Amino acid sequence: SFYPLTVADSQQISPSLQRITLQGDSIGHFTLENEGDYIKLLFSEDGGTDLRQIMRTYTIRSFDATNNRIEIDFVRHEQCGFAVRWAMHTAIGDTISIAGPGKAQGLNPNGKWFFLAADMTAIPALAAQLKRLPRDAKGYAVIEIEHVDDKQALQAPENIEISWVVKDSSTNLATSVIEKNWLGENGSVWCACEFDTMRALREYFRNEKEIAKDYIYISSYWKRGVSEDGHKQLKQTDAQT
Ligand SMILES: Cc1cc2nc3c(=O)[nH]c(=O)nc-3n(C[C@H](O)[C@H](O)[C@H](O)COP(=O)(O)OP(=O)(O)OC[C@H]3O[C@@H](n4cnc5c(N)ncnc54)[C@H](O)[C@@H]3O)c2cc1C
Repeated sequence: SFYPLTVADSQQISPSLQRITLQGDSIGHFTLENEGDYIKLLFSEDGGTDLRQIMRTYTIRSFDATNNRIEIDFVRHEQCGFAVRWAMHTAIGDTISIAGPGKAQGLNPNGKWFFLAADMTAIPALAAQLKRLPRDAKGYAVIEIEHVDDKQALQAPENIEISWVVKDSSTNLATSVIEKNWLGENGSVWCACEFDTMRALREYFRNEKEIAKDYIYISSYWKRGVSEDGHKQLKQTDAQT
């Protein structure tokens, strides 16, 4: 199933983020439970959206149940990418079709404390995880951004300490996650980020800190220097280990 949509709005929210709103009755069957699900943007091989198919995976940042709109937050990154190129050039009134939505493993709610980690590709998904936590949840959410102006107001339980880390030659998600004071056994982890940060933090959480598999979701959302079509293959290679 593919759903045709129209660009209803496009806003540069911060240096690294373009928020695009897509609208159409083809998604009127969505509900707010689809926030945080992933969808696939559909392109032809020539990079257009008028439909071999090239797909790109994005998160539903929000769903408006009044007028059938989703917001998608595109990292303004820069081989040229299909989705980012489309997002920076598209005009209100343009069209694109999507596939999905699908779901991924979530943060285990049975943790006694919670450790969430994200880079910019994963902020919409992280926000959905924060909204699902009970209001008394405790722990950390560590988020890597490329520019200080990329910080967002995120709704979170009061005792989830949110920290924003601006990437530079000495500052990054992996280092900042490892630096947090470990709060002991029974933690539940959710982490979505770039492939090599994922690998380092998977070793930290699973081996060094002994988190069992059902108390951690850790996933790569992209690999620097590789397009999504290669990244999906790299995931299969990484799974063989
Ligand atoms: C479940 C899931 C949900 C996701 N949700 C989102 C989301 O809501 N928003 C979002 O922005 N991304 C999200 N991503 C990541 C997104 O799929 C990738 O960033 C994708 O590569 C972007 O496609 P593209 O066509 O622009 O670039 P591609 O054609 O895939 O890649 C072209 C080049 O750009 C590089 N590149 C790709 N992404 C980035 C980046 N973020 N920073 C720097 N360089 C990059 C690649 O490494 C490659 O060298 C999600 C990924 C997954 C698996």
